[PDB]
Amino acid sequence: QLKTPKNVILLISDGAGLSQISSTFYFKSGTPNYTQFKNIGLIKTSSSREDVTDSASGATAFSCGIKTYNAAIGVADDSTAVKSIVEIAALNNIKTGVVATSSITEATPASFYAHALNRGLEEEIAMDMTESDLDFFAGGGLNYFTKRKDKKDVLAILKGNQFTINTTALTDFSSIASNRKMGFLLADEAMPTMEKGRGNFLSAATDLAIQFLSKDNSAFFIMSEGSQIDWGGHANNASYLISEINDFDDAIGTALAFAKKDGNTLVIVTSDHETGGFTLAAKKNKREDGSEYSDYTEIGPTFSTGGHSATLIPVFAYGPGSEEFIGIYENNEIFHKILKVTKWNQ
Amino acid sequence: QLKTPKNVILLISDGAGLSQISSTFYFKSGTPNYTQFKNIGLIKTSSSREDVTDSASGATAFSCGIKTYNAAIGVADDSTAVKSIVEIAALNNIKTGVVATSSITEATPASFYAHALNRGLEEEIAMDMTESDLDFFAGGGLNYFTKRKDKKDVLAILKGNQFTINTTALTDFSSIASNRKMGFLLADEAMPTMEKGRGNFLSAATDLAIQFLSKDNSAFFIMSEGSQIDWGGHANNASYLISEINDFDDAIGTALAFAKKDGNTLVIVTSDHETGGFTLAAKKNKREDGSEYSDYTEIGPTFSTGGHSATLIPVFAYGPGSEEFIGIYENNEIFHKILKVTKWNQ
Ligand SMILES: [Mg+2]
Ligand SMILES: [Mg+2]
Ligand SMILES: [Mg+2]
Ligand SMILES: [Mg+2]
Ligand SMILES: [Zn+2]
Ligand SMILES: [Zn+2]
Ligand SMILES: [Zn+2]
Ligand SMILES: [Zn+2]
Repeated sequence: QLKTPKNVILLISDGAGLSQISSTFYFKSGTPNYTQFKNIGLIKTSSSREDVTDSASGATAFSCGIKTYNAAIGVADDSTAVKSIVEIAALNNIKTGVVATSSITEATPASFYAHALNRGLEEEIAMDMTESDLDFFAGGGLNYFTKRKDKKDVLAILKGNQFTINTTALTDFSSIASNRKMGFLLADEAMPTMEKGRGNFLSAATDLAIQFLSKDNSAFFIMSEGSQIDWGGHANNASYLISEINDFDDAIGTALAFAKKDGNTLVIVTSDHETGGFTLAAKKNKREDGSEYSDYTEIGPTFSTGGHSATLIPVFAYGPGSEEFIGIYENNEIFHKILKVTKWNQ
Repeated sequence: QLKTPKNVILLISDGAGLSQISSTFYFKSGTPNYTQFKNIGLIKTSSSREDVTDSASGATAFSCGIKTYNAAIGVADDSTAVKSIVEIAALNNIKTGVVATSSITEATPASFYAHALNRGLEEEIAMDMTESDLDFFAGGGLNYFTKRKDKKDVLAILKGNQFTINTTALTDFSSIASNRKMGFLLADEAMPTMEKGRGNFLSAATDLAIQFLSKDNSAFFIMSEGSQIDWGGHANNASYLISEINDFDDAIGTALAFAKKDGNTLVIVTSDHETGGFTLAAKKNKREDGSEYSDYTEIGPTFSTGGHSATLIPVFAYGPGSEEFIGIYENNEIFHKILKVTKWNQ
């Protein structure tokens, strides 16, 4: 008989397989926050139609608990809308928040608040934000609200729905405490990469979300995404991938610091799939003309594809109910397990 | 208390990272035996001197509980001999066995019965067999016992040590049940590959070991190795790798079927490290103009290196004490955790 968590924080590292996670044990200063986890599981990520998943179907597995087609956003294999964990949270009086380092309309965040036939429908997804039950969000994507092809002003619709919107910077908690709902759109498209000076946006915004959503003793659900780990993978760019996931691990530390002190919070860390076939290979040394040989003393990261892969993905869980997440299961069971441990009305 | 295993079976898949494990979920008929595990942990595999380990230091970490230099067999970083789990087991009146699909003198099994400064000293390692307390072994490597530089007949010496030796085939248990010690040397060098018709030697030999060592109600320790998964990795040969790890997963099923019925047996499955950067990438198609694009509906396994990599490696544990093996830790803690749960003393 497991404990029942009041709050849940789901952290998603997009495109991080176990090799990507492992990089933090060789390329980060200090010990990775990954090490705080005891309860570990594995998820199989295939979609309803494809052995190799995309971010949309992979994230909809988590948010809605079904296998669906690549590119689907909160819809079933037949394109019908399906009830999400955010919509369940709202109906159980749970405050909800979403954070990402991509545009907020990108596939991962979108899967938690919208329902669309295709991830490419980003202006539609932005409009869906206005009819969602989200109480908090932070990410990029200002363009999809204020520079649309349909020239509509969705910002104004957002505010007309009780959202306080900031497009300048993240503020402290006291700045927004009196607000009913809070949205941060801090970039036209994607937030800056770590290498271009994003700094600790992800941890800070996650921390902000926790404070805001736990106002007045309220239970909360947060999804925070380290979005750009995936983009380093596609680019086969090791320093990009590594800096992005180091930042993600920082965010884990933030969620865990709150959970350990709160004692009523379940923290789940996982990924939607792996990308690039990132590998912590031996550093390649030279010499005159044997030319190229392997030196096992050090690591020289390599890649084998420009796209995703179907490896199983690690799941990490800490807090009340975390035991439910061990063993091996389908990605969509994440949803059903969250629902199980929280005991929320379906 | 909960709980003390009487017996331990350690199954080592040489060179299998999570991606290699994952192939069993796409390329094997039926559900992988991997799915039987609930308790899962992760190990860091770096040696005492190298970020990227080899099979010798990697296995010595398991067998002797210390970090050591690449190529070391049952010796510490300063090259001094250290007590292995097989020796400790003997001291505690525990029967012992080693099974491998490579030569029985190869790095992995050797680290469990021999002590040598370098893994390449295989004729010395075969001779070390004569001074170990091993009760049972099965594998290849007949050459290292009978066609040696020193022209000695090591089988003669073993037979003096109460070994019965079979160089013809795996037999029924009734053929060996009255032997005091049993050794199978079923190939001159490595056992045949699955593709060349090795069949279920690995499962069969493990079953034989269990039945033989649990004679007279004795407790036992067994290490069985899926030795050739690694060679598949080095060769960047996908069918070779996958067929070898599917065989390994059959061995898992064999061990678990016994353990579940026995109720007093701890089964640990892990790997020494990953090799080849094996990746379950999307199938690559060619458009007669630009050629390469991805088809996410199917998998096309790819590789990115010819050597090992430093990814964290999954640990699976079932049975009494299995909870001790979760979380993230150094590879050499495998030794200490086994001792802790078995209460095998020094
Ligand atoms: Mg994403
Ligand atoms: Mg770079
Ligand atoms: Mg080996
Ligand atoms: Mg082949
Ligand atoms: Zn993704
Ligand atoms: Zn991607
Ligand atoms: Zn190895
Ligand atoms: Zn190797």
